[PDB]
Amino acid sequence: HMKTAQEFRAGQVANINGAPWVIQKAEFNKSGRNAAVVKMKLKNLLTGAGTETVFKADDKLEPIILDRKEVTYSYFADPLYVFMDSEFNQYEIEKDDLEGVLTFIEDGMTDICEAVFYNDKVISVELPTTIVRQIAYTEVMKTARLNNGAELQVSAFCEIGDSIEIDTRTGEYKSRVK
Amino acid sequence: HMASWDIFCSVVDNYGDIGVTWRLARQLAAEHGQAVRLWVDEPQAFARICPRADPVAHVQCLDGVEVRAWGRPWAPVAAADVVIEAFACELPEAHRQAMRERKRPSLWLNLEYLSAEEWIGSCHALPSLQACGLSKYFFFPGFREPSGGLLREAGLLERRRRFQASVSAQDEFLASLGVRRKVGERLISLFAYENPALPGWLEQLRDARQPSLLLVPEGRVLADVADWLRVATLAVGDVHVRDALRVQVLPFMAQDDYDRLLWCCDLNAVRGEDSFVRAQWAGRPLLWHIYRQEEETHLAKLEAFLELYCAGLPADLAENLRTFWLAWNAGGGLAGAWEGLERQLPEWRREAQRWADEQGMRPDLAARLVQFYADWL
Ligand SMILES: Cc1cn([C@H]2C[C@H](O)[C@@H](COP(=O)(O)OP(=O)(O)O)O2)c(=O)[nH]c1=O
Repeated sequence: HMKTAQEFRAGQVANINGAPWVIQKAEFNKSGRNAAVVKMKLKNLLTGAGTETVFKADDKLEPIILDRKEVTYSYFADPLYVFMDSEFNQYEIEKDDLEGVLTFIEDGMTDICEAVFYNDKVISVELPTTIVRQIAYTEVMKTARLNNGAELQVSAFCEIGDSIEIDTRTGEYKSRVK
Repeated sequence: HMASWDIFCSVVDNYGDIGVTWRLARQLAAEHGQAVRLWVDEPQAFARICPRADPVAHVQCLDGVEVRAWGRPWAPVAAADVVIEAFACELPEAHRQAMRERKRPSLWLNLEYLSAEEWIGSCHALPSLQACGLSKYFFFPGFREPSGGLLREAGLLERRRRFQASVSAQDEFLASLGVRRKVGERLISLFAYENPALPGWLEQLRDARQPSLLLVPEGRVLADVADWLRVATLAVGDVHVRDALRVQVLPFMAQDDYDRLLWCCDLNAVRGEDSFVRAQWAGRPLLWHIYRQEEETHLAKLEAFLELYCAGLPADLAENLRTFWLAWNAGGGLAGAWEGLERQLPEWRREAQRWADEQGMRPDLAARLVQFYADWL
């Protein structure tokens, strides 16, 4: 039950020497030749301590699969983000625990997210594997921008105001509506 | 205190893997009194940059360094106080277990590749949390802070200034290589990979107004020079004249003699990472053939150094520099760029000296490794 360090994403948890660490931020960097480096911002899930670690892209870590519960986004308080489940329970999440959602977060977001729990305590929120975003600006593929300002490569057939699908595990274009 | 250091060097290709680790190993023994074991899996490559080395010996002592062949299969031995896997190579599994069976487990360091990109600063000196509890950190060389600095021997720039200010010292060294510069000749060294832009540049040196002496160490670029010279074979000691261009083939020399070669020339064409830095210590204009990577990853690394290196340059000199290096690493098209650089060679030289002297004020990488280990105890 081991995973490659470059396969981890924000919001996931790894078991490192008996300590459960939540990954608040994962960044990929290409070093020399074919080598690569993954920098991680971690937070201990029992003592709360935070640390930064670095791995080879091929290094193997033991993930920890956690409970989940469907949740949706409501508004942005300061400086916390509030999420609500199907039973109108509020979940206030810090900005450091939402680096996976912040890339495609939008006002009035209709996506059905999943809150990651560690012993009945929410630690992060994950977007669905596929999301539907509208293109706010654009000129095989070309550069476009979404309503929240993010930049990603989309199909050249797309235009202003079209609907596209995004794969949140990669943050890349998937398809578009006719 | 005298601590033992294991340095594992995997020669993937070329010579920069063993060049950097040998330079580091030699410096930890000489000016820090450390015990060093240099493990290299391609002893033939080490013998190329160290002529005194025996390429067939399993172990030999050179300049206070214990150089061992990295054999396959690996023979288990005791681990040193510090274990360095250079360039993110993979340690032997049995050696990682020897690192744990000690009163104080070995300090584990990954000496990463050299890059001028900003991301290496946030990763330098960060821990690499191991599932076994071994204390591992990544060590990034760098041109700016924060980083691990650059490899620089004690008194290197002082010896380079005394050498360049002595006409007799420069002529005596060149005479040891069988080289005599003609009056008014411009000296250029050529160390690169297979470069399609080379013949176009040689044509400009051939048709130029000032004569040039191109000193080419034996290597991969010789086939391109021979094709341009239109000769079948180029051997060490050959001298060919093409109008204002003189081409002489030099032998692959010891690492310290390669320094003195770079110190003699007005323009050093270098490559990789070690000779790239060595040309910077020379305080002379530089031409960099960066190691090509997939998906044009090296272009970001080339631009990152250029943006940092061209900070003190005037705008027109910085533009000619970026255009030439880009053409030097991505197909010909450096005609007008070379004409612009050739006109401003004195000014470029003065800025190359300032860049070396400012870099020379930063503590060297070997000293940062010792301070890192001392503060880690
Ligand atoms: C040309 C030459 C290089 N060298 C050394 C300098 C450098 O340490 C090494 C080249 O390493 P480097 O500059 O990193 O480039 P690459 O990895 O592509 O080979 O070879 C010599 O020792 N003698 C020489 O004559």
